[PDB]
Amino acid sequence: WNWSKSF
Amino acid sequence: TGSFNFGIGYGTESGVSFQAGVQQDNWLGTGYAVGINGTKNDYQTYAELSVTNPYFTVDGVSLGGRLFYNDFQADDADLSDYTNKSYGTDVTLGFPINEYNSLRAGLGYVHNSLSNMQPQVAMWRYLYSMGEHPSTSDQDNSFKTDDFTFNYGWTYNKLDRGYFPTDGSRVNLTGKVTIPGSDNEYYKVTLDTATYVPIDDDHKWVVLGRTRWGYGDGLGGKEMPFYENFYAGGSSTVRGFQSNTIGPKAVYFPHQDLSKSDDAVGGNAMAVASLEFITPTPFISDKYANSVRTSFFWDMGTVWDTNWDSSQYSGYPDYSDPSNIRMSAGIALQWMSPLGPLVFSYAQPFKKYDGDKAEQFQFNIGKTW
Ligand SMILES: [Mg+2]
Ligand SMILES: [Mg+2]
Repeated sequence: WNWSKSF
Repeated sequence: TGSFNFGIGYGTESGVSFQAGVQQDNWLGTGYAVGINGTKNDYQTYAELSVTNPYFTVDGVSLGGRLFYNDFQADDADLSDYTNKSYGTDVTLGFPINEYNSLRAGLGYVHNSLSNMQPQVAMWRYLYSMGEHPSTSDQDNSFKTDDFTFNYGWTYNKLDRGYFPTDGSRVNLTGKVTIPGSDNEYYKVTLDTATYVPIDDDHKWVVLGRTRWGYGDGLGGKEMPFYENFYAGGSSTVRGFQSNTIGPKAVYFPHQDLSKSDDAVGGNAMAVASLEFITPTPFISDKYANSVRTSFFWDMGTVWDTNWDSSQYSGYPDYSDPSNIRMSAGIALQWMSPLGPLVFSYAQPFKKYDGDKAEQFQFNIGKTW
């Protein structure tokens, strides 16, 4: 699993 | 402007893995992407500062920078025990040639610090070629090297699709060699090829041909360092075999006449090949073929040690022999799952040799996509 969060 | 990410995965070879990164997309207007990434599995911890620019020149020449730290525990990767802590840097330029070809060239520095080496013949042969003479009856040792490398690479990619390909070929050739002034003196070449041949119009039945080759040797009396060895066996090379079991086994010196073992050490030469019949997945609609894939495969491979001194160890296998080809057959299953890219295989090692270890069921959940 990979969670990606643009800031 | 920026992003960050976190990953959790699992492998039969690697155990539970973790990934984390943070990237600033444009640093004070330079056009360079600066980032920090880290990963950890049962036998490896790795961290780096990345600097990248897809348009170093307006033509599309890319730059790629690295400042890294790496911690490798060889026993947790099912090899004869040792520890290698290293750090260094790399600069790499990427030159696109056409849509399907790229070249890359770069300079590398790496510091390697080896400790906790369990005395065995092949590892000690390399140490002796380097002027190292640690006791053979003792695991408290230390060898530190500084190396500068020239790196080159070539990638051919004409896969119709990045994920679950149905047509085309992919070739990746990497080379590296030490620049005089390094402690080590050696070169290393890797070759990976994948070819997908669809047999039906709708591309639901495909034939996949995979090969993987590796060869390195020392220069001027040195040998290639064993922590650059090739390995084979596991979920991504020869399925049905325990990770890295294929190839030479450690011949241990007595602690305080030698002991044949089944602990893999890898080697400086390697050849792996696979033939795989991709087909539709039973009980599943082919609308999901872009996300689900079944395949039957025939895997084969060998690893060997070209400098095994058979003269001096007649009573033991000649590990320079490249002809002991391991083979397996089995079935694989891949799925873009909610938990991430997923691969389950069952395979039977039907040609194996003295000391090889089996791992019929193998499972992997990726942590990068
Ligand atoms: Mg241990
Ligand atoms: Mg054992």
